[PDB]
Amino acid sequence: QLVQSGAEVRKPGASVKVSCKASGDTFSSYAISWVRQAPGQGLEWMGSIIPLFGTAAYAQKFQGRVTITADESTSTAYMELSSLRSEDTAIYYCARDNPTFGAADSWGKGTLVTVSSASTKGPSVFPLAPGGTAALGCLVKDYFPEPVTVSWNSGALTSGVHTFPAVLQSSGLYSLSSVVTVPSSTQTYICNVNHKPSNTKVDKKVEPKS
Amino acid sequence: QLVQSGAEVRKPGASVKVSCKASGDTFSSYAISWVRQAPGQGLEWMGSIIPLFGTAAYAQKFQGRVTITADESTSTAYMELSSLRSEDTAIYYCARDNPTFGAADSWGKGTLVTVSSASTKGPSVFPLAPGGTAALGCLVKDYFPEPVTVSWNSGALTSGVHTFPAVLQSSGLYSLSSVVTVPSSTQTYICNVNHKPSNTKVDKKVEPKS
Amino acid sequence: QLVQSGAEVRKPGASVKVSCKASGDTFSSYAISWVRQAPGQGLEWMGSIIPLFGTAAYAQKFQGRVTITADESTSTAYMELSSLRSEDTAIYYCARDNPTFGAADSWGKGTLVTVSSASTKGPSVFPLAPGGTAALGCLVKDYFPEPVTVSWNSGALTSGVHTFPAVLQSSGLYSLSSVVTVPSSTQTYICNVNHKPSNTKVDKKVEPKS
Amino acid sequence: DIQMTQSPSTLSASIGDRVTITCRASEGIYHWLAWYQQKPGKAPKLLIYKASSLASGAPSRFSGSGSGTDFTLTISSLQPDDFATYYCQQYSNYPLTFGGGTKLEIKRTVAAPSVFIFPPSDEQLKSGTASVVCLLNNFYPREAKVQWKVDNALQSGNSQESVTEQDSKDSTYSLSSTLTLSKADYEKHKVYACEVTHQGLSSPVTKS
Amino acid sequence: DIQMTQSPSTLSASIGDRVTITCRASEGIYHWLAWYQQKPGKAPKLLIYKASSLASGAPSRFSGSGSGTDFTLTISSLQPDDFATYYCQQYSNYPLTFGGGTKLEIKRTVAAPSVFIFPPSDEQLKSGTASVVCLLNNFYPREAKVQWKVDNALQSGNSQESVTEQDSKDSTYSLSSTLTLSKADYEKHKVYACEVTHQGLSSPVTKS
Amino acid sequence: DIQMTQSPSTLSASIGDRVTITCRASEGIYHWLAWYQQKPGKAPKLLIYKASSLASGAPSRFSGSGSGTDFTLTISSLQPDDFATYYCQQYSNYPLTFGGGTKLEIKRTVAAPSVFIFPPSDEQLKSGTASVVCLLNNFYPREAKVQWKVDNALQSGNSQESVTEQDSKDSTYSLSSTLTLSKADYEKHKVYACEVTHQGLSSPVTKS
Amino acid sequence: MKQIEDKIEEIESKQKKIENEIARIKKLLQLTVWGIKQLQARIL
Amino acid sequence: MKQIEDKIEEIESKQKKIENEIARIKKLLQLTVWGIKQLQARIL
Amino acid sequence: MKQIEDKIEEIESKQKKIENEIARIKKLLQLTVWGIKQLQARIL
Repeated sequence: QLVQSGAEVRKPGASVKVSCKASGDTFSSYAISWVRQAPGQGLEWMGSIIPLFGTAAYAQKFQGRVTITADESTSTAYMELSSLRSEDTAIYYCARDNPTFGAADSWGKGTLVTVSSASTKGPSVFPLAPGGTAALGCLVKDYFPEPVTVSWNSGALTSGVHTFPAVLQSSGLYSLSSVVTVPSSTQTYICNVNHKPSNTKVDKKVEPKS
Repeated sequence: QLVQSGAEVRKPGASVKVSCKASGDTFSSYAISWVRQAPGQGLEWMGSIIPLFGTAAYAQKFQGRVTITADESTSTAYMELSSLRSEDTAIYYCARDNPTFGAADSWGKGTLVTVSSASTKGPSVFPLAPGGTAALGCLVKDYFPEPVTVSWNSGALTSGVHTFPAVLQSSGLYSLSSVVTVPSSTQTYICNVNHKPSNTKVDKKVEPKS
Repeated sequence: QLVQSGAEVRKPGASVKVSCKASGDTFSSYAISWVRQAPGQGLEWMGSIIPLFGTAAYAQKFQGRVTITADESTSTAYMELSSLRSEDTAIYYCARDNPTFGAADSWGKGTLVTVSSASTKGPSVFPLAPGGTAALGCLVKDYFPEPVTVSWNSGALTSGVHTFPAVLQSSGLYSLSSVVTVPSSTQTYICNVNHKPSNTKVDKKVEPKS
Repeated sequence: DIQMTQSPSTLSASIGDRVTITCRASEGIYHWLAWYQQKPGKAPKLLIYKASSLASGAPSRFSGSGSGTDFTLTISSLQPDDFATYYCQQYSNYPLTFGGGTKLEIKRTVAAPSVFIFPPSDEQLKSGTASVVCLLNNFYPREAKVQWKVDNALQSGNSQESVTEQDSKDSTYSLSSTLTLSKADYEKHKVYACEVTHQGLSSPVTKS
Repeated sequence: DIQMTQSPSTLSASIGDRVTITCRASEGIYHWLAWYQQKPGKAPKLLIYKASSLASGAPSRFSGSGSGTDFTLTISSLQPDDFATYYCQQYSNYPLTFGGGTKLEIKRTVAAPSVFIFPPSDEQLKSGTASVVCLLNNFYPREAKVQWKVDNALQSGNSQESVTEQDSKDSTYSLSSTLTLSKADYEKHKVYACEVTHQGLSSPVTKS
Repeated sequence: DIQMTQSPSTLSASIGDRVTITCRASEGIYHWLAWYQQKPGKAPKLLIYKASSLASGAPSRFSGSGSGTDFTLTISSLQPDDFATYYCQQYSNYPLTFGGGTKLEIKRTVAAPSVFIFPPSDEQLKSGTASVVCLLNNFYPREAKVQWKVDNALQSGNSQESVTEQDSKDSTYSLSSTLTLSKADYEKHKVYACEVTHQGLSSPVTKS
Repeated sequence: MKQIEDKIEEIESKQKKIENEIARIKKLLQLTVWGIKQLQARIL
Repeated sequence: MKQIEDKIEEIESKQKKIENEIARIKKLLQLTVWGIKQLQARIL
Repeated sequence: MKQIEDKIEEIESKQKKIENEIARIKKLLQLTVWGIKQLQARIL
């Protein structure tokens, strides 16, 4: 119902423009709102257009650097945010404010927008070396930008797997970790990863012998 | 239909906030206007809210010091007037502007608002000493604020009674008078008064013998 | 359906006010727009009122010196243009913007407005002196303001007649020409003209003998 | 904004007559006009909306007309209930503005007032001030001038007058004027009178 | 605001052909566009609203399309009534803006003008000025250059031209150029000619 | 603007219980309030509009109430699907503002984590840096403090922690702390441990 | 037929409710006129 | 029954008037779009 | 009569379409409330 544009990466001080296409019935007697959510933070409203009127209302903290447009001929809603800063990195959604309810019923998938001065680079994988079950895993470090999909044995192992959220190091890159808990007693384990922005996919084994 | 708040008394330079509650059907597809009337003067419009929109339009002479609010959850309309002056002493009404008619159909009872630096004090009654009918009465002087209810013989005498409007003396207090015209020839007459703001009720007789 | 006011003539720096009366059904749920067209130039929008709301929207190049009003009691729309200049001389129309269509359906006859410092004066006619057909005509020069109606033999001759548009001389007056192509071989020809602003009508013959 | 001018401000008429009042706007307001009627000590009551359409409970004798700038309220046959003050109000554009107001008076015969005078009571003279009151009772018309005279020529002019509404029974007025003065000023003089001039009086009367 | 660009500004076509014109907006205007047709000495007439819906009395041969930014007016078979000027107008947001304009010309064969010259009348020479007029009659196409030459090389260039609309009968034009000069300047010279260059002329003709 | 305050920010409850959360507005917003539910890695889902009217697909166990300033979301019987984060949003006037947020946690028994430690791999030590990781697995509650100690007392505090969501199966958490340091700093010291303090531990455990 | 009479009675009730909502919309649409006049007056 | 036919004829007339007022409201509601566009254009 | 039943079926369809447009107008009229709130918020 609500299709948005792909993920984007910008540098601070620069701008971005995110699209969101809706149906023709939406651009007639409905409204579209743009809400963002920083990783771990709460929902934060930004602005909304009433497309049949052309009116718009923005937030106070964003007043002056946010611009939302919408063309009814293509039934697409655009959101432009200027003067980007590091804290602007968040997942931006577009929802359809339904006036009869006084709420937003349909939502979009969300867009990954990162405001950083780093360049797109591939990660670096290193093995984490292990009547009690042992612990084994891998380390996903030094990649930009999010995200990284982690799978074990090409997705054949799922019990006891814990893929942790990625932290933002002081260097500006992301570091992620994933582990598994298997018994002591033979079979090999290969952690599989794929970084879509860098278009890189690597598979690393773990064979620590004590 | 339209219930307002009680009477108020303020000092100059200070503010006031008067409420007016309406029905739920009024807060949906109707408007409320605030009109005041100084004693003896004409009707003067101040402002109005269109509650379903939140919009408001005020008067030019009141622009900057008047504020009208309304909460639909309680269906109550509030009127706040700042920078009070002595001429602001008036009876403030709330009327329901009916859009189909283009007029105000229902009205409120009105609120006594006095802008003066005086304190609430009890009055002081003194007898007015009288084939022609004589004239007898009493004097209600030195009370603040309005009003005073005057009754003769606990309300038993009404023919020939004339309770005059109260004047505003230079000292800031109100002075009121009431008289009666009875024949020459025996029965006693006691003027009864009650000042609601000071919560004082006094009864004074008249026995002038010539 | 749409009746406008008569032609007007003003001096630069001065103003004008043109009326346009519509029906009562037009002043209810319709809008009126004012569009001008300079001689030879294209259509240029100026402003419009939505009479049931009192709102108005003007053009950028006219912002500050144009004023459009409308009174529903007479169902008349007025257009006032201030700070007149020579380029403001144009034919001003009033059209009824029909909201269901999103267009203007009915139009007015147009008003001749001239912004010049000249005075209303009568023209001066002079004869244009002529197996091949000859050419004969007259010259309409030194009149102000537009227009001039040209007829031959009180309107009895129309074949081969060419009445050219009037040019604006550097002196500020208008000059117009009209000719005819008749065979060589007798009948007389009298060019008839009438200037409505000056209320002057003259008829001139042509008898050039070679 | 828009200015509403009510002419006349006051009117004197008898029961049964027909009366016509106007309310001119500063600019075109279409049919947007609302007429009201207010009684002393009461909130206004809606009578005519859209300049013509009579409201609920309004008797048929009332009448509205006019559109744009000039408007008119008229009554076919006056009745005691009809005598009150009327205010017009426009609803064409904000801010809404009322008219000046037209008070309707009950016309009656000329009456002469029964003038009285009351000296200050003793109990008041013990508090430091004194107040002399002059009564004017059951007269017509309303215009009158009461003159205070301490001793004889003081012609003080330091009083406050108060007039009731037109009586519902006999259509007469009554005035109350209070002569406030100090105790020493009261004890300094001996003669106190009240000079009243009225149309019903061939000569001004005096009560001393 | 929004800018409406009509391409082309002029068009030459014959009766019966099909013609396609465009009107591009500076930004998205949805279906809000209105096409008009204006005749010389007439008010515009509404033809197409909402970019597609034909209006009342509009014949079926007209055609509208386009949405957002690019739009198109087209005619299936041209007729003499169809030849006029057309202006598009947007209604998406205020201020409303028209297009440049597209004048439709009747295409015909090449014609050579019958050039004439008229000396100033005597009655005009008594008032202090003189005006020489050169006539160009029944030619095609419209582009032409008339050259005034006082005595022989003066090549003055101090005249004013005027061209009628395309004739309804033969689809030909006519030009009127007036050579205004002073009486002394007219009395100072003797030869006066009118040099005209046209496509239908193998060589420029001269009438002196 | 209008401020929406959600109390509490977090809540711990078991399956089958009833839970009550509030969302107070800074000023009167009538029934304009919308409750939502968001899962990790998902867009919010509408549950209650107009503060009372349940939305499509929303089970009947949910509950909305409140008007003006104080509002309340409540569940009759908790279920594993109900455990998520909830945000209120007002629609009385612009700009629209959300609430703080209320995360719902699955209450369970106290569990002690299985702590591990992994030295930096050789391949990383060839690039100029080293990263030591400490694992905390399958514990409850979430509050815990991991202390890094290079050699013995370095007590560095130059690491980054990361905790997963509450497990869908056993309702337990897991922590990942990475001790990033330079190669020379790693080669300078010999002992590396991970001190963890937990409620389920009678004494803090150490893995060196 | 009683089935036809009952259907007519049901249509008459629906038209009565429809007529009431139109008159309400006409009044509520008059508010939108006042609301825009209030915005234009307070701002301009 | 003539009473049923007369009632149907009365309902048909009411629906015709109802249909005309809806189309008018749709046009009048389009004004409110223009009126807000005019306020936003003249102010902003 | 089949002519009466067919006329009733035609009236029922017209009322169903009329009822749908009223509910749409009610929703579309709620936009005009939001649109004026957006103008008042962005300007004031």
